[PDB]
Amino acid sequence: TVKPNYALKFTLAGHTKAVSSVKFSPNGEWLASSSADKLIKIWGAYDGKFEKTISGHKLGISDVAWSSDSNLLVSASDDKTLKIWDVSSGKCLKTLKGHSNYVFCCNFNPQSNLIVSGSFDESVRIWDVKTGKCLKTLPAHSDPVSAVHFNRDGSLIVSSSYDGLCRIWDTASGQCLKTLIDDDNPPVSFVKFSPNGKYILAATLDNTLKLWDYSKGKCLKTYTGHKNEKYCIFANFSVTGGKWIVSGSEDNLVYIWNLQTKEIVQKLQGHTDVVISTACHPTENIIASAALENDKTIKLWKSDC
Amino acid sequence: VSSVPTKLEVVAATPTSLLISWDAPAVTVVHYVITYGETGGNSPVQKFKVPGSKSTATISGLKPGVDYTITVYAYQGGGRWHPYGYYSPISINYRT
Repeated sequence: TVKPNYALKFTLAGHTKAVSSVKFSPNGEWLASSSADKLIKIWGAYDGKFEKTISGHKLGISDVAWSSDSNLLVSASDDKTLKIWDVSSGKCLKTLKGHSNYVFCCNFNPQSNLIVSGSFDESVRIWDVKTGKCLKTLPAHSDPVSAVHFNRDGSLIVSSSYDGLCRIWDTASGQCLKTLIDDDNPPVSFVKFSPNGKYILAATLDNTLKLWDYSKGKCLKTYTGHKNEKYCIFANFSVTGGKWIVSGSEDNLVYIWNLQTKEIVQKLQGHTDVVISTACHPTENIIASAALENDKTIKLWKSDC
Repeated sequence: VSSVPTKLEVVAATPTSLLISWDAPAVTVVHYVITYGETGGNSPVQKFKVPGSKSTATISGLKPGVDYTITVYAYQGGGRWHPYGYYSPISINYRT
């Protein structure tokens, strides 16, 4: 019945190589973007006009994340380090060292005093924002870590890895509260808490997205139709309007599902390469999507629903 | 056929262990995965990891007199832009 009508409004060009991750700022004013060209770029969330090029990393960047006040940024790079940036100045505050291998993902806690990171060293590290000190190193997985994310109060961490595991961690103690397993054990490429922090959206490299309850280890919804077997693609909850599931795909399309009926309601066409990242605006029905090497651009989409 | 690594062989051996080695490719490996089990056996396969910096390994805890299938996977890692996976593996058979 009710479907969204997302429409291309802007194409954000300027990145030299493949774009890896796009994230909206909490205040909904800005949009950050990480790429394989070792750069981070800031854009206007509403008109998509370029604002600032921020650099420092010696190798490509796979993920970027905002602080709660939209004043800071953190980046996960292949130079085995993370770097905290002041968005206003675009300068390296602190550089987080200790991962010993490719840093793949990163996130702030809602208090923005902690930073979680996942790397190819099969570990999850909890960093201290003001000091840059690594507070804890979680031996989370036995394969590259694909995603890390806090919950609404920042009391929990969720992690995913190519070992096919999804682990929920107690932020305070660093202990593992629960492990979500699949008997087939396909690689989990992305995990994310729901806005209410009661559910977990997990992506596996068998072209499948699943909505998890994590109080009980029970799968509620299952979303298919898209293509995902090789890349770690971001997925999102769309709550600002209708309740949708948004995700990039390997057939260069942005798939949108109905969260309840699990049906595909829209497929955004326009990208030239695999859509690796998707992001939803905090207050507006706006979707930001980015693609790989054959499509070094970012696209903004707006809907009335 | 093409495979990474190449020239997988048995350097030395005991009745219950194997010393294997291979050519370290010009391209650098993030880490190796070495799987081994009984040749044609229904029993599942044991596996462990090896850093892409070293090109040798020792497989212990084997049974004497039985055919074993050794397989080495060479994973190439990187950022989100490159898909994480392995080149075509290489396999050899050996009787302890």
